[PDB]
Amino acid sequence: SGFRKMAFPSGKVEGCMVQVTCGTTTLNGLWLDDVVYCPRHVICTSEDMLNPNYEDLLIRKSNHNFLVQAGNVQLRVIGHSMQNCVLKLKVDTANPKTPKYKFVRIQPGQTFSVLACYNGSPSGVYQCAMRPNFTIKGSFLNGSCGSVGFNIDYDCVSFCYMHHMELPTGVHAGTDLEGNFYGPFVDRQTAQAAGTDTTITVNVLAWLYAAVINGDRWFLNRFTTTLNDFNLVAMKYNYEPLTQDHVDILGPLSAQTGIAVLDMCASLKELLQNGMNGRTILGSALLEDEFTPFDVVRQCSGVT
Amino acid sequence: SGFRKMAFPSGKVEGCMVQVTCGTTTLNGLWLDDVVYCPRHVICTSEDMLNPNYEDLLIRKSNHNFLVQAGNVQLRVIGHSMQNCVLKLKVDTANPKTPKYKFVRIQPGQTFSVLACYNGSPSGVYQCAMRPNFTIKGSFLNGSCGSVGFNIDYDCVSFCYMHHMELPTGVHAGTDLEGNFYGPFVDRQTAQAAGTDTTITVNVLAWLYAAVINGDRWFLNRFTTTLNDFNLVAMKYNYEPLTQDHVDILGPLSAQTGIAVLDMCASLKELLQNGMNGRTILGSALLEDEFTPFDVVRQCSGVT
Ligand SMILES: Cc1ccncc1NC(=O)C[C@@]12CCC[C@@H]1C2
Ligand SMILES: Cc1ccncc1NC(=O)C[C@@]12CCC[C@@H]1C2
Repeated sequence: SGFRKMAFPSGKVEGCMVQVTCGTTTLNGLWLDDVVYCPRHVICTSEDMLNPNYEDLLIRKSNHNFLVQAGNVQLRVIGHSMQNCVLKLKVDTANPKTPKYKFVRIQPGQTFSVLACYNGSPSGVYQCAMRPNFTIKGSFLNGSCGSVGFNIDYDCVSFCYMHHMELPTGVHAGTDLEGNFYGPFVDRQTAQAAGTDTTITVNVLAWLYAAVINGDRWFLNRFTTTLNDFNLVAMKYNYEPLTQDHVDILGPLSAQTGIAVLDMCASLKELLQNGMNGRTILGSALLEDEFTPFDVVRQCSGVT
Repeated sequence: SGFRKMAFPSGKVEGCMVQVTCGTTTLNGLWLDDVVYCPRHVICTSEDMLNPNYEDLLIRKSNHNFLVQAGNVQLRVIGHSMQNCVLKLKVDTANPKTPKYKFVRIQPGQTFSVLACYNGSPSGVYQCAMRPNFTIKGSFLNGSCGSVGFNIDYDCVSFCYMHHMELPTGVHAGTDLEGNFYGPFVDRQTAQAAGTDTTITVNVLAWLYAAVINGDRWFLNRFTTTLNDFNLVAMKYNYEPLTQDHVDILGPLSAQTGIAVLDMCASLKELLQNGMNGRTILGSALLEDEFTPFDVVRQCSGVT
């Protein structure tokens, strides 16, 4: 028992972290096989940042200008290319620590662990969610660009995120491992509108099930609701509309606990309308939305 | 910017995790040099659990009865001994993945990362605090015993905790790496009183500084207080009494932000007396106490 915002063990990813320098800029790179991936803004200087001409800047760079260091050793760069907003530096040595891996594009509302790095060195690991508006509320300082987000299924690391930018609002933006930004963001030092965010309803429901499994039951009530009635409340409180697909994914939790998904929806409805009344659920005084139904099952059963 | 409940990267600890079996029981062990450490209750059966005679049970066990597996390989046990509530199994092979390490006894109120494991395999990593009453509110299921708590200073892992038990209340109890329980707990399946817990005041203050550094400022006010006046409020709200030693440790944060520690104490006093008024601080709707002043400085500066 007990429920925590658990991150995946970061070992397999730590062995992939390298430092990438180009001119004055140093950031993090991801070394997999004989390729190092990093944000393309490593080639910029402060004068470029407002609106960099990435193709033009990269043309002034040669393989020898990209300094790649895996802690103690220097990697020899034999090729460079820009794919979307990432640079792929072909090195002459395959990373001996390369785990089984996949590059995946996650959906908004899904969760992942971030291994925050500085100068190719890991400082910490935290679990977070891709917001419905494609931003992440992370912890990133200058130098952390290139730090990656990932999930682990047994021994295979699915890399889903690479950090690129902090918006003027202090929220974070990044790309998949093919360099495509999540959301409407561009890698420029400009004010950029992030979409209207919403709370990930399916995740809040999954977390309410985790609470029941672990003893916090005070919020359970004598009521039920419908998808339509619940979605009217979710609309008012800026929550993601719940669909039968979300009800379906909550099936194992509904089955384990015997609490019908719509009955849990009714508990959520009363919590949205009345608040917590100074009480807590799993150590939180708000409705947590960074645990997917998959995260709840995995943690509640001991999946390694 | 951004502030997260960050855990240390778990790589160095993952390479130390092994599986220990004795009879029907399987739990986790920590392999450092040529020694495997694990909770001594691995030698019990359900009939023993109410009040095991550990010395008597261990006498019925030989080196060959302790099955130690480091994932793929079986370790040869050449010695066994019980030190307090831990068993130390001498193996014929030193762990090639042994990092620089220390065994430390942490103080209540200090924080650390837990690498939750099952059958010698890591499932996740989370940051937590040793409560003033020596319990930890973790996430541990059956089989997680032997999972360890630790801190990392550059390349040296300081192991501070080994998980042993879940109290009837669902709170967790464990030992240092010499097998000494934190708190008054004994490794028996009995109801055991945990002391009256309190909120770690110095940590809440450190977290209020992290909030200011990262933009959340609404709670700052036109007031100041004294240690005596503040401690009267802390007494009423079951918070740890603040001392000049705590004020001293908050020095770097007071210096960085220009907010005198007693002025921050006055903001905390008003938050205790009035609540959050439906607002949040760093994504939380309560006063967070799992970040030490050291954690705040490390995270706010990018220490790897
Ligand atoms: C300073 C910082 C802190 C945390 N996370 C990211 C950053 N860096 C940036 O945002 C750099 C830029 C803006 C210009 C193009 C390139 C993305
Ligand atoms: C079942 C479980 C779940 C999570 N954390 C720990 C446990 N296990 C125990 O508490 C076992 C005992 C009680 C008897 C002696 C030995 C400590």
